[PDB]
Amino acid sequence: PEPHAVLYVTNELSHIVKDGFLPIWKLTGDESLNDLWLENGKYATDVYAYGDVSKWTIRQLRGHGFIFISTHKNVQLADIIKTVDVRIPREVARSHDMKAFENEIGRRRIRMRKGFGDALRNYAFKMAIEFHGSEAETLNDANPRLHKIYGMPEIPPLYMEYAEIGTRFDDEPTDEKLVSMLDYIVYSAEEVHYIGCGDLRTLMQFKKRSPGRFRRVLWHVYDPIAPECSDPNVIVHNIMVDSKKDILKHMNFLKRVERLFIWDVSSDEWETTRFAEDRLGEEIAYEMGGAFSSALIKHRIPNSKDEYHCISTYLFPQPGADADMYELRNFMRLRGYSHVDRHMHPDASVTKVVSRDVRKMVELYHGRDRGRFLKKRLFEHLHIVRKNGLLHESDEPRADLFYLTNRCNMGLEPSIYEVMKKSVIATAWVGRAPLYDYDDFALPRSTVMLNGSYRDIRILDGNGAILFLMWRYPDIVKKDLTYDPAWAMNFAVSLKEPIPDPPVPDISLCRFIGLRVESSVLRVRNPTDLSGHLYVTLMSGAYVTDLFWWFKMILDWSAQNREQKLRDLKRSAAEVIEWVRNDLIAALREYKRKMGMREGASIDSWLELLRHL
Ligand SMILES: Nc1ncnc2c1ncn2[C@@H]1O[C@H](CSCC[C@H](N)C(=O)O)[C@@H](O)[C@H]1O
Ligand SMILES: Nc1ncnc2c1ncn2[C@@H]1O[C@H](CSCC[C@H](N)C(=O)O)[C@@H](O)[C@H]1O
Ligand SMILES: Nc1nc2[nH]cnc2c(=O)[nH]1
Ligand SMILES: Nc1nc2[nH]cnc2c(=O)[nH]1
Repeated sequence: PEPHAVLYVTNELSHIVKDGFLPIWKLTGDESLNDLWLENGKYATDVYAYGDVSKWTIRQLRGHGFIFISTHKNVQLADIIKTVDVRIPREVARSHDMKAFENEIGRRRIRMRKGFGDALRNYAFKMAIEFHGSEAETLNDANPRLHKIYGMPEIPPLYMEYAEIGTRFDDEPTDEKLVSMLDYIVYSAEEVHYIGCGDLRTLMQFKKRSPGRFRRVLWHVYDPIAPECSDPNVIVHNIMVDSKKDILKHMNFLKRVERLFIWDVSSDEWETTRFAEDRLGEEIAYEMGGAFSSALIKHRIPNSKDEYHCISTYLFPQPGADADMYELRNFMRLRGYSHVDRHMHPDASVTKVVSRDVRKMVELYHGRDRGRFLKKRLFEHLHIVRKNGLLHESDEPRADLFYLTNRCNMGLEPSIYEVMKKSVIATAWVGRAPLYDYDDFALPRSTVMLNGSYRDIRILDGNGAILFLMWRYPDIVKKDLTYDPAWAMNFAVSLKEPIPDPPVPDISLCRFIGLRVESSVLRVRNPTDLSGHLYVTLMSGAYVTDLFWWFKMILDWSAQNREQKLRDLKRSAAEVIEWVRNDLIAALREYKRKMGMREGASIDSWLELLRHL
């Protein structure tokens, strides 16, 4: 709604800014701490800034909403040599185009969102087993042998029983069909038996594009014309496969493994031949259910037969395949050890298939300019347990990133807050701006604050949350992190992190940029200073900070003694940007008196906490 970034530019760039429409802030070395706070608070949109910032720390500037823009690689702060957030190209300078400049900021700004989400997700991989609302981004960074990845991803085009097709979706080009094949099927299997591997160029391109999951897999590759492979995890068989026996002998049963069976067999007047090969791969796989978690079989659609049968779980289109390529892939979910619970996918069984509807699929989804989003969706569908986060009761520590306040969850605040009470890390959208390429509804900030904060649950806005993690987990979230503080501030974040001790007033907790303007805006619009501070912060709907920690910092810490309290700030490795019980309860009473029903509990909860503690 109101959070803004300070778009800071270096000197060589400063002149272009002056001729724009956003406001301009000229510093000037000194600037005391309080100067910045009262100056920055005057601005209600994003603002440009230039001049000397070198005596300020990164976290101080981030608490202000600073984004660093320059032609140069970095800027010298008081703390670190900070990597430039937005690097303005030479040609962009220079032609002095104010529009191209701003579009440069904006594009790089959209790219920085990933940095914000990734920092939160990395903390979550360190602290959680369960992941809800997941998609390819989570799978990609997950240890499939430890993490459990759940979600409700957009289901791809499939075929069973049954039938549905389309509807059609817009799509983009991707990798060549056969490496794309490995792309969506390879995720949790430790061992792959690949029959009909060919010349291995396909496998070697997978190694090149995906070093990680290639290396973690043991590859048994079968083909009479297969060349040598000096890769230690590629065991090469020049055997022609006609029975399960050819595969059983290259297995170690005395050790537990998830195995995947991949069949791409084809040969050199008709091709009832091609049919008996596809059927064979399926049959071999079915016989070997119990040893294999899953199978992917080559599936060419016959020309003569209008209907026919096969052994399948799903049949789907192939990403990167040609428009005229009348071939699908047969996914078979089997029994056999697996790091992913795929029980929701029906056991592979005998399936009737009408050529015509399987003919449409090709025509709807294939094409050398299609496949990118198909590939994504196949990947997510095969490898994520379909579960509704709000309805799932868990035994393991869980993470709940970027899904709660998706529009599909509208009007389900109770169960949303129920997640935020127990999640290790959860996010909720609170942004009120009107607010593009993002389809979430906003939770009222004051409600979040009042419901979210517990002894064990830390509740902060996105930027606060990051600054907290910078401070508490220095190599989970580095100081040098490129991210957009305004963006971060569209989210509330809850953390399973104990109140700090001493309960110091760190930036993560206390920024309150714009508070003075907000009190005036409250008074000229809806009228009724430590008590006024609380009443304004809540009533403004502009802030998300942690009440529990804040109440702890106010009473237990602050008086105190100026000297012996910084000291406990030093020490705490904490910084700031600013240098009673009956007052706080007066604020809360005034707040609930201005709005009952629409809140609050909770409120009474904090009220009956302050008058006891
Ligand atoms: N109530 C709910 N339960 C389970 N999944 C949900 C959900 N509401 C939305 N989702 C799903 O969550 C996904 C949001 S994309 C979020 C990606 C991921 N959590 C991350 O860290 O970036 C979408 O696939 C959406 O379908
Ligand atoms: N019974 C069988 N067992 C293993 N491979 C077989 C086979 N019958 C035919 N083949 C092999 O199957 C291959 C099909 S070419 C398949 C393309 C290959 N997977 C690639 O990506 O390059 C042929 O090279 C042929 O040698
Ligand atoms: N900040 C942010 N990061 C992401 N990474 C993946 N998705 C998102 C998102 O929606 N927001
Ligand atoms: N198949 C596949 N699709 C993706 N889309 C985004 N990441 C991936 C991936 O790792 N594999």
